[PDB]
Amino acid sequence: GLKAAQKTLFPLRSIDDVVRLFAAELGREEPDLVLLSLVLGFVEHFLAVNRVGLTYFPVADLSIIAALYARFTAQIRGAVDLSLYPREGGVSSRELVKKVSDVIWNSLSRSYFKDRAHIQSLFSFITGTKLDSSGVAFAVVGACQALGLRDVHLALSEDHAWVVFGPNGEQTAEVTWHGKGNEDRRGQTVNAGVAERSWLYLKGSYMRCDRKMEVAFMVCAINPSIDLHTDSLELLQLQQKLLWLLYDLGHLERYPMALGNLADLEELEPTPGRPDPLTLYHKGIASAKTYYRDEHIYPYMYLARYHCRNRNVREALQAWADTATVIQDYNYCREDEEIYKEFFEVANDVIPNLLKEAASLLEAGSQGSALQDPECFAHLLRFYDGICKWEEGSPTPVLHVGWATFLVQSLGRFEGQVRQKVRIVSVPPVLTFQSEKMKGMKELLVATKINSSAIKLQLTAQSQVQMK
Repeated sequence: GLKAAQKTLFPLRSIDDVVRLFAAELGREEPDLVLLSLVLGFVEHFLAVNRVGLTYFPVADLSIIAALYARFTAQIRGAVDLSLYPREGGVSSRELVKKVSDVIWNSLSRSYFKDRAHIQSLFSFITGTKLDSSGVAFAVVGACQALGLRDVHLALSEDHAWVVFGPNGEQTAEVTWHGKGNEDRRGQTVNAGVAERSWLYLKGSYMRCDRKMEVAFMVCAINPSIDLHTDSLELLQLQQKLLWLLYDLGHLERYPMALGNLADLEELEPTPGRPDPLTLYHKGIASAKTYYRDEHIYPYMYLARYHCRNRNVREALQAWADTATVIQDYNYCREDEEIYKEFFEVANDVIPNLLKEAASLLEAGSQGSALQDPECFAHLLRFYDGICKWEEGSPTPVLHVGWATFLVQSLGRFEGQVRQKVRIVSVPPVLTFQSEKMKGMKELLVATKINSSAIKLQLTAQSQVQMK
């Protein structure tokens, strides 16, 4: 049951009332994930999914929220019999975690589109019997909290979610699906994925949430988008206020992606007296370096995108070179295709467009241009070096000739006299290459006219030219 003290702020009549509820829950022993997710899902439904009749804020009456809460706790209590799964030592068993995951799974609609917006919350689970992948993982954690299983917590990589549990919180279990058309591993550890050094499991440097970070996850999971062209200003404001609440309490310290989300929101609508977006992007990077062995990709991607939106070519290139410096120490594995797609888009779409405009601006007499800065050429080379190194040792290749066309184009945007200024130094501006592909490219990088067939051959598996 909801406790009397959790009920005193209702009805929630505004954004600020929702913030007060979050503040009150975060001041408790254990914030109530089920309560909080139902409230966010309710207000998201009436602010983004169906705004018919909206005049200011969708008032959340206790009767409505308590009935939804009852629908959730009744299903879980009815379907999970704890007596069948004795808690040896005040911690949960793998079989109990599997049973909770099965209860959530089996409740879902038989067929639906899993990539849809607004299917992340317990409100969606109860009212639509629909959840997205990470929403299932969150729902398992919320169900386990409702059952009294204090040791079950959300684990997060940059592209997946699962749970940790058991003695010392040591154990991992898959509870949801990943992607589309991958091998289901529900009930299993994540140790094989850690051991193969895939991006999906971050070499083990994934997030282990406490209950406060699970609150942060649901706040990051708010989706303000009404349609392809329109975001809810109300939900943007709510998400931003809740993220500042979490920030002030210390609960974003170990949550790089939340810091990037908050930076993006500040760029859209700055809050007076708060840190600038750039400061926040750098805090996200610092969080990843401090708590996650600098093994995360997205802190640098967030930064690079900010610089790319502000047409700061130099700083954008630097940040994408830093993204590649992280990926180089991974193996490219079968379920890592999201980060492959991201690197492909940066190399083969975003950087080309940025350099195309820089070339037009140089023609018009720009000063201090990235295209005249050898340190920016060095960043471009370091980006490709990290992608080539990533590929080394990987079970699946990364580069192909479709990348080569864009590499040659991008190289050519820098004049030979600029390119010549970078010194590529061996172990045992200056740049050291880690990848064997780039080390073999070195001479080709300073010619007045780039040799395109030679570059293609060096970047790719191809080793012959056409016969005729």
